[PDB]
Amino acid sequence: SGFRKMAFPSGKVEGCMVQVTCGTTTLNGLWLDDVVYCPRHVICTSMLNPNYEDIRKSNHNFLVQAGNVQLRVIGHSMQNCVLKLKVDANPKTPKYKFVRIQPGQTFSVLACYNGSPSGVYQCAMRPNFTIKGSFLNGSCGSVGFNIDYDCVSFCYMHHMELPTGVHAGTDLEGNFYGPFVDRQTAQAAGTDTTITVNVLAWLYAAVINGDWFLNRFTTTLNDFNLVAMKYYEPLTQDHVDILGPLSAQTGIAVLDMCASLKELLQNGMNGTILGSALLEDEFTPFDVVQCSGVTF
Amino acid sequence: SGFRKMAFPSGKVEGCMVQVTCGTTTLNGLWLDDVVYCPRHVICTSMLNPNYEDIRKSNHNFLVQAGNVQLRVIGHSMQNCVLKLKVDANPKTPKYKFVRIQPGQTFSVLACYNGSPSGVYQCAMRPNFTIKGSFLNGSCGSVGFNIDYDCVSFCYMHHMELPTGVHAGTDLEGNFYGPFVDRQTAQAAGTDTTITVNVLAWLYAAVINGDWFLNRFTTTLNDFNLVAMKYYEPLTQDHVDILGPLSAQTGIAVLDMCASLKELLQNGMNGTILGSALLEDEFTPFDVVQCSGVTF
Ligand SMILES: O=C1CN(CCOc2cc(Cl)cc(-c3cc(-c4c[nH]c(=O)[nH]c4=O)cn(-c4cccnc4)c3=O)c2)CCN1
Ligand SMILES: O=C1CN(CCOc2cc(Cl)cc(-c3cc(-c4c[nH]c(=O)[nH]c4=O)cn(-c4cccnc4)c3=O)c2)CCN1
Repeated sequence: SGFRKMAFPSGKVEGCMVQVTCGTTTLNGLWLDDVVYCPRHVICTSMLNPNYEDIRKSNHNFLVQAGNVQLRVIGHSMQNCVLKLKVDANPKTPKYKFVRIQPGQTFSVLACYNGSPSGVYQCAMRPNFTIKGSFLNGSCGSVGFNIDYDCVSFCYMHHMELPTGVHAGTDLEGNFYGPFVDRQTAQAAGTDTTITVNVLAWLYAAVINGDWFLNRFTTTLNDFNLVAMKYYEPLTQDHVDILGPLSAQTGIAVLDMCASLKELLQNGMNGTILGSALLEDEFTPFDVVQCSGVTF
Repeated sequence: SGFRKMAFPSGKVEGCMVQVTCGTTTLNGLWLDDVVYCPRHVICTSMLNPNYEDIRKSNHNFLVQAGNVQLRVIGHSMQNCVLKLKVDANPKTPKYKFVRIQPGQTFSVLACYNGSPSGVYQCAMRPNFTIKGSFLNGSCGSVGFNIDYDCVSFCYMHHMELPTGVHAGTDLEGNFYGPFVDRQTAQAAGTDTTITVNVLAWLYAAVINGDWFLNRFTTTLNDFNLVAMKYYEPLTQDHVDILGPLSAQTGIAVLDMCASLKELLQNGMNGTILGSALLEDEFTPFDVVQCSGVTF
């Protein structure tokens, strides 16, 4: 019983975190096999308008740090906005792949400073391709991940905080989420929306755990999106399908839960669900399927 | 920027989790040096009223499981409600101690099934000595911990879920938090209260991160506890003292923040703080001092 914002165990990722120094700038890097991944803005100084291709550095200009042992850069390259440092092969490398996630998907974040992990928490790729993270200076290079069976699927590396306090970064192959670029120019987070399918999944979690917000109506998929728009991401057929298992375990049809969400949006909560006074949207259907016990 | 429910990295604890089987019952155990700690109710069958001292088992009756390698019990004893299994010495043992925490203190929980970690989350020892955890069957033996410098301070082992859905367990030396006992008899969680000093710490976090709820009044410590009682744990001088650093970093005196909390309790929120629509009370002052960057 209960329901918590739950991160994957961070152990297989702690063994990969390292320090990357270049000049005066130090940030975090990720050590997988003999390659070290980190944000390319680690070669930067001033930054107002860097031409990153601008070839002026040597291998021996990058100091890598794996605890106390110092690593030796033997080759370097740049892939998109990520720097890849070949070094003379981490024994603690797990099974891992790099994946680029869709907005609305969740992951765990291992926040790190000077290559030393500090904490772990959950968050979602918002529909506007920012993440509401928790990051201070020197956190760049912290990564976000999911763990499936025994495989670490890396999906985020932190690069940047925006003026509204949310965060932007890239997949592990260096492609930013959103329209953001790694330079010190004005860039704002776009208008955000609420992740409907995830709110719905969370209502099913509330039901699985034994809880008032239900009602007797239904709605059409179209009529539901009409109301949602007024407050929320349109809900697709594929969303309905994805909510399938949760609907069968609970015997509440997807479109009945939508009618419930409709009412909750129209009348407010009048006073909490799973310990929350607002509609949470950072649990996926997969995340909810914690109520069942999946380990790794 | 940002503020999240943040767990310690769970890596130093994942290396300690094992399986403990006795008869038909399997649960989780903790492997430190050559000793394996687990809930003593693992020797039980029926349970309506066990006399645990009742000596009838052999060493070879306990099957320990460290991944795939099977461990051999060479000695056993019982300390309070925890069983200690001597086995033929975990290479992955960290620096660790056992501490028994005061109510209102927070810790991370590594939820585990069949000795395999499943997830990590934060929670607090409630004033009624329960924890609002997230636990399914087979979670018994999962532990809760804090990490200071490089030392894992274990403070909780899970034993039991109560009918209201909250959870009860022991320190790692087997002493239950609260008046609970490990047998299948009627036992209810007592009336709970809100952890005032932690609400206050969270308001300071809101201020550190740049946020409306402040006002110009003050209050006496006595006058504050008067109002709190009507809604909250009395706030002591020692609490005020503990809030010292946060008050100096922000330039808002403790008793000014209390006046703010007074107003917030009297008038509600009128519509969120740090992404929450209710007054959060599972961050300590220490936890808030994430806004500063402490790693381990
Ligand atoms: O309008 C706007 C205005 N912004 C201007 C600021 O531009 C950038 C661009 C880029 Cl590529 C990176 C950063 C950035 C660098 C560093 C950093 C620098 N040096 C070190 O040695 N260690 C470090 O960690 C840290 N953090 C940061 C701070 C707090 C939380 N999380 C990330 C950055 O955000 C900042 C752009 C967005 N849109
Ligand atoms: O009024 C009341 C009524 N209660 C009656 C129930 O009593 C107990 C007593 C004791 Cl000592 C332990 C449990 C208990 C055992 C097991 C368990 C059993 N066998 C296995 O093989 N694996 C397992 O995990 C699991 N969980 C449990 C379930 C869900 C979440 N987290 C913990 C228990 O809670 C239950 C007492 C409280 N107050």
